[PDB]
Amino acid sequence: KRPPKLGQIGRSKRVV
Amino acid sequence: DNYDVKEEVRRCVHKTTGLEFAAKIINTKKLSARDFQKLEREARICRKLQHPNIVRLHDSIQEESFHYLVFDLVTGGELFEDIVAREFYSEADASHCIQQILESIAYCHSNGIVHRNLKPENLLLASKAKGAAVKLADFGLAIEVNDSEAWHGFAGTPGYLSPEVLKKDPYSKPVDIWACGVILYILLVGYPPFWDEDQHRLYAQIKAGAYDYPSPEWDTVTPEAKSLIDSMLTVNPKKRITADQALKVPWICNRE
Repeated sequence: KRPPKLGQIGRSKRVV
Repeated sequence: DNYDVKEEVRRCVHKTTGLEFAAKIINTKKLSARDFQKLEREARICRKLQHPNIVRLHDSIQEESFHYLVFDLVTGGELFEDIVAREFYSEADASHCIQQILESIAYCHSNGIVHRNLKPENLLLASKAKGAAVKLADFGLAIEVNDSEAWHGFAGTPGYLSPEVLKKDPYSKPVDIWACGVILYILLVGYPPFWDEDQHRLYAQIKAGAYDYPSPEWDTVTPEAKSLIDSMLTVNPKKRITADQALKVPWICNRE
């Protein structure tokens, strides 16, 4: 496994 | 008639005590009518929440067409930024950072409020000091609840969402402790626990409880710290550690 560092991934979205 | 506007929501200062603040300024009839009635609910909430780690709402004032909401002023920016900044916390700074969020959560819960949208991009720092306090913000999705589990809608940020909410199960307070584990997980290593390119691939991984401690990074994180995550990322709500319980763990109860 691994996933990208929080910097690389970006910032959320939210959901409704 | 007390506050004096400055730059930009936007800053301002009390006339009497001269304490800097942040004043959110909304409009009439934009925002529409019942768009406004969504802020009715939301604003009532922050007024119940007066705690050092919660961006406290101090006053609410109706003028002519504009509405004023006087909030704590916070400048250290988002915790998100501080994390991309430093790449990842030390366990100590991490322990400290999470203990702060926990105390805030705890208070929220012991007051019937569930945040739901709990993420790094919603935690603000007092300054970027090496000890600065952390403040909780954005209660757009906050809801008031009893001890009784229900299905209070479906919302939150995809990535921090809890299994019980993806299973369209009834949920309550512990949806937030789930978010913590995600955060506390990130702090220690700077990447997320659950993540994929495809939204559904993701929710799957979440619902499943599919996370691990990849070497070598995790090879050198005190087990006591993993254990605390493990207990937040407990998939079964009924047995997932509560806030007031997390605050009593060694790895958090070590101010020395």
